[PDB]
Amino acid sequence: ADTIVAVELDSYPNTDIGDPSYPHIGIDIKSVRSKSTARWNMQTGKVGTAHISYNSVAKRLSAVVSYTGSSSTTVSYDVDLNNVLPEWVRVGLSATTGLYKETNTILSWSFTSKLKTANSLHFSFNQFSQNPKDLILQGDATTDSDGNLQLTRVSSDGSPQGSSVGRALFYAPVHIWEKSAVVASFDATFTFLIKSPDRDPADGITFFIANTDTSIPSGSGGRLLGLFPDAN
Amino acid sequence: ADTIVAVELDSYPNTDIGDPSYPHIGIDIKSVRSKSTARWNMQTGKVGTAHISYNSVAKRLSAVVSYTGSSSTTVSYDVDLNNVLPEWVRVGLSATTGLYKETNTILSWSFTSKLKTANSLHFSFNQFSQNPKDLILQGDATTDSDGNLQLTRVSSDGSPQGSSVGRALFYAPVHIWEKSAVVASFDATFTFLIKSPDRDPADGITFFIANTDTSIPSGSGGRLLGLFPDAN
Amino acid sequence: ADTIVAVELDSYPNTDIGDPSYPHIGIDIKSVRSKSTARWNMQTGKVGTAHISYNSVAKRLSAVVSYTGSSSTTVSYDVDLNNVLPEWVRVGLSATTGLYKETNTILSWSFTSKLKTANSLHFSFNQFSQNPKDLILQGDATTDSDGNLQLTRVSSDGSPQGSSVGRALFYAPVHIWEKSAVVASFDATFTFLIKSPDRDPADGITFFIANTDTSIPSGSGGRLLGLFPDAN
Amino acid sequence: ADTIVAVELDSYPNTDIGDPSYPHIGIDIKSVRSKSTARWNMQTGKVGTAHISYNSVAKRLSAVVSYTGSSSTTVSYDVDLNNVLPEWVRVGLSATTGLYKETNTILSWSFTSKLKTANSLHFSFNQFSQNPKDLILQGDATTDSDGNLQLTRVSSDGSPQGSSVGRALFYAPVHIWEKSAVVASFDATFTFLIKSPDRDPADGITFFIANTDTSIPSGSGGRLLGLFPDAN
Ligand SMILES: [Ca+2]
Ligand SMILES: [Ca+2]
Ligand SMILES: [Ca+2]
Ligand SMILES: [Ca+2]
Ligand SMILES: [Mn+2]
Ligand SMILES: [Mn+2]
Ligand SMILES: [Mn+2]
Ligand SMILES: [Mn+2]
Repeated sequence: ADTIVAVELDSYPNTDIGDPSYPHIGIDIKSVRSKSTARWNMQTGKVGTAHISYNSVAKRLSAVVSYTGSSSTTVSYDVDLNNVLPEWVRVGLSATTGLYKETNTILSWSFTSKLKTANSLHFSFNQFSQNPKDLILQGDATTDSDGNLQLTRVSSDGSPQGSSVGRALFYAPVHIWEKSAVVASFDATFTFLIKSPDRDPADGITFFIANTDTSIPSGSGGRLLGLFPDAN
Repeated sequence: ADTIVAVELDSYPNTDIGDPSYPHIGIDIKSVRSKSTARWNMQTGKVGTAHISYNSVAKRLSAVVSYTGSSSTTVSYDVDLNNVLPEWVRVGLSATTGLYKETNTILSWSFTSKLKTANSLHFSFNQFSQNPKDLILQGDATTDSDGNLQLTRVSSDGSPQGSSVGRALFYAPVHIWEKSAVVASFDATFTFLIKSPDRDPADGITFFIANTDTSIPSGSGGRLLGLFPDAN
Repeated sequence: ADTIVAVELDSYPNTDIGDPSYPHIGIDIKSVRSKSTARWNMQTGKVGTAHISYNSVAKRLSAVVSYTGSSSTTVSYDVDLNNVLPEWVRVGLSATTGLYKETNTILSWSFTSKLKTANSLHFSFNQFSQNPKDLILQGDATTDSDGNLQLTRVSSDGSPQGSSVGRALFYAPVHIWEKSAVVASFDATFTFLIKSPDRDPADGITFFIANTDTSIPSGSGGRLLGLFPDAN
Repeated sequence: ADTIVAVELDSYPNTDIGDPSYPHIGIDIKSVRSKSTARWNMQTGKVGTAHISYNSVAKRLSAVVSYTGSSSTTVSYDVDLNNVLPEWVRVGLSATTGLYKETNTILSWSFTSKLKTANSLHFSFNQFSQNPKDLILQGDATTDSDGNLQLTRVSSDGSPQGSSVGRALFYAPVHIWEKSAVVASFDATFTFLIKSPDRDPADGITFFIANTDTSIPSGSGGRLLGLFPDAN
């Protein structure tokens, strides 16, 4: 199966699969059952920023999510990503809706990888083109006329649909480690719009890094954030 | 056929196809017969730096080549690259040897594309990995144990072979223009090592931008820098 | 006196000092009488973006100004900035109001300088702190509680005042050229808000580069954009 | 007194002031007595690279030092730099020689600061100009004709002198934190040449961040790395 390292903005507490009992952000290391989590004060309808960062000396993966005039949620986990992930990866964004739903809109996505022996890859998407040839679009993910990436299905009045799933990987494989490396790092930012007619929107959004040929595993919908085939 | 925009470091004057009568750098716009050229004082055996730059307001494509303690060669041509190239391109490096030869070694390759409506792609290769999955290697181009990209054939004592050709494109398509754009730019740097047992080394090296599915055209060897099927 | 190279967003046609008879953008080379200009469709009240760029091989200084859903204004002038400016400079933003007025609000300011022999300086101000120790504030320029730089005077209901002038230079001197250089470039972006209760707002805004100890020259108010002591 | 956060490449074990009994790298938090250290296999005469990095979510300051074909030394310390340093700082490089000596040559210095509410400052010095107006040179630090910064005294045959001290701060104050910040980070790289006719060279080199008006404290020579007035 795929190897997944992901940072989840889980809008729906699925307490049956070990989620805390509130909307949380979390760090997922080969399982949907976050290695660590923090409580997230979700402001649905408001534009949120997420930042993710990691270097291989500190070996502490950390994320932060905020909105204008809101306090932030931060989470960190100590892990060495070379003991988890292959040397070549594809990075991407995943989202799902389930029986309950939301718009999983991405307004901007930026990413930096650095590998010293300095090699680097950077990309910055501030408006997603109508045909983004440097993206791999998986499942229901599309771009739209406002230059937004819609990870999960919406209808043409911008109403979100349920039981949906989608992802966007950067086209190019990213080299995040090698034998002779001295130090690797990456950073990642996306802005996002989560809108929902539901009291409790679902299911969330992730930034994620994976084996290069990653794909939406069978059965990974709703709570599994198009990421895992099961909640082990 | 492919659409080529290229910056040539032509080590061999092929005066039969309109090259000036000396080693030159040149700007090629859909033909090997440079739109403009300048004389290049080649120092074979020495590490050279080339820089290429362009923005769509100035609409002046310009390049500069130097070595330590050498004077530089600069060349520029006025052209609008949106009237020449498609909106999505692949960027790359090409080189050939012919009846006469050289090592076409690339020690570093870096590239920045910017598209304002800001979108950007950056990459920086300072040591080319043994299996560069973010490169498309075409013809005889390979990487080697020093972390160099060898565009054209060498033997294991580093001796160059003749009648050779190779290219390296960045894996990801680059978005260099769109309908609604305000301004696009790109920059490009490579360092290179040209070594030759011959009095007059051949044939040269280019940085080049092309239609996304570009490939070494039939018959493009030696003087045609793996770029064009003919010298029209 | 100071040596000024500036890019003007001149909201007020001062036809008595050679301005075209409409709102224009222009490139100023040691004089307020732009070396070249283009017509600018000003949308007062709307957030505008300006981009400026230059490299010393092309030797073409160019600028572009746009707003969302507006067409852009572009201008370029061929000049070698090493034959004009010293090797060490301070870069900054200037604005004035005169008998007629506007808010000269800067929402973001970013700048990149590159000097190859690669040396570089970058800065990016997206919200201007309440006490910006890396800025030199000249004349009436201040920052405000929204994290905006107000180049020219406003009152606390955001109403602009007339006969005003201000500038913001980056604290650090920027090295834009040297003897042994192969190639220098710079880029600059600011976003701005021009609001006015007047039919014809005045006087404008500039990005500018100058001798390191530059200061608001005596008499440089209104139409002289806090830049020149006279309109020669 | 100054507030110092520093990363030391301590070439001389001063076991009388709590240094481990070998050449070490270390993280100094308001004292020369490193909060944490690691053993450093010094290769005097060889060009070394040091990298330093930090973000305020992970709150783990970490450094790595290597040379070509050498294994690396890495060190990390958990600390929140907002509970230690002011909001505005100057960053710099310090070095000393003592009764024993070395050349403290810096071939390149690069630095990135990022502050999200994104503000950023970057600089990259690959050859230090003969008169670096964007540097504050303190004590014996000068630049030289090879475009190297010599932190500590050398004579004109490149022989190092003893009992010396010098520093180089970036001219501009750096904004590394504020009240409303979501996340701050910085990164820093320098390359260095330590040469010595002595069996046991002294005293070392640091990258350091400090109150904005920092200066070489009285008595801070040799083992105190021009950083602290005493070894408390
Ligand atoms: Ca969940
Ligand atoms: Ca030729
Ligand atoms: Ca005017
Ligand atoms: Ca010591
Ligand atoms: Mn969860
Ligand atoms: Mn030619
Ligand atoms: Mn004018
Ligand atoms: Mn020590």
